[PDB]
Amino acid sequence: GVKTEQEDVLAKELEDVNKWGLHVFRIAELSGNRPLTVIMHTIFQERDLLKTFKIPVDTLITYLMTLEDHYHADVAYHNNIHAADVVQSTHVLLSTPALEAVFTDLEILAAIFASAIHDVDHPGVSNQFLINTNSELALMYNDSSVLENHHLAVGFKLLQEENCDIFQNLTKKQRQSLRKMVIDIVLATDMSKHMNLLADLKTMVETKKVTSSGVLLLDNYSDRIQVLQNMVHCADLSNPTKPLQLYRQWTDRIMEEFFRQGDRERERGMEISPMCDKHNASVEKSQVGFIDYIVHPLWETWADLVHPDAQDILDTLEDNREWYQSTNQVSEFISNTFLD
Ligand SMILES: COc1ccc(Cc2ccc(NC(N)=O)cc2)c(F)c1-c1cccc([N+](=O)[O-])c1
Ligand SMILES: [Mg+2]
Ligand SMILES: [Zn+2]
Repeated sequence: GVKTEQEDVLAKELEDVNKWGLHVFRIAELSGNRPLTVIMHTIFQERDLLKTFKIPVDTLITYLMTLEDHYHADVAYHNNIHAADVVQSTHVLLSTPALEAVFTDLEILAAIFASAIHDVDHPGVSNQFLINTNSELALMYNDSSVLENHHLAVGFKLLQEENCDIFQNLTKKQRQSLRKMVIDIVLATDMSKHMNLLADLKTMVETKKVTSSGVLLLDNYSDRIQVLQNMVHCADLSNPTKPLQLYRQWTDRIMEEFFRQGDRERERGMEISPMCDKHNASVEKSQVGFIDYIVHPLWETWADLVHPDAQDILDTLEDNREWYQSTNQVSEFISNTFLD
């Protein structure tokens, strides 16, 4: 029962698991490309989720590895590292002072689990791409939140593989509640629901009410689920709020994925999607537009909801924005992607 040097170096990096700016990419390298499994495992022990839900450890490790295995190793952005990142970011948002003792363990389990399965089996192309190209996934889900429905379905389906049912001991009451919450969360990661998600969050802020000493007050399922929906969505759009070296790597990875889709559209003789033309693109103008028009409005509203816990995160966002600034198709990307 004595760790290797590599297991120890990994163990020391995982001491940053509660910190914004976790070196997530190095955890990927140190675990043998198992960032989702070790981060999920660490977070479950930390939060004591194995004892509360009577999840066998062997079953939990088998599920996490199976789930991770269905993330595509050949996709540059929407892979197990992005999965691990969203999970860990959500875990840090969950721990914020203003939300101390607000959420139940089941709710916590839903948010974390949902973050884990939220992009599983992503082919690295968009919903609209899948729809126009007439893919099976599009036909399967009647052109509605195609990828997002597929992520949920695969995530839940993998519970049935050998020794993978990590919810085998929950009651039906818990399982139905977990399921509905997990579905509501993952479906709300459809980017085209962003303005509707932002509108609700704004309303929640304008009318916000607080309990004894600082803590937020959520009185009904709707308000409770809307915060969790926005929490994971914030985690999904968190790259620009991280330290720059991390942010820069995600930008590289997303653009490679985007150009690869553009390459496939051009091959086919299709109209190339906004920001997917490698010969005609400004990464730098895009990201400034990304922050000004989508990322900053979201995270400012989140910062207002949980004031003042997110100021450092929001400072980092503003700093990174100024860095990129000092370096039409952007408009079209934002309209097509974040509007319904
Ligand atoms: C660091 O850069 C990003 C990080 C995450 C997302 C969220 C996202 C992910 C996948 C899709 N997938 C689709 N549509 O297929 C859509 C949105 C982004 F969008 C960008 C990004 C990239 C280029 C231009 C713009 N911009 O102009 O705002 C934003
Ligand atoms: Mg998604
Ligand atoms: Zn995602």
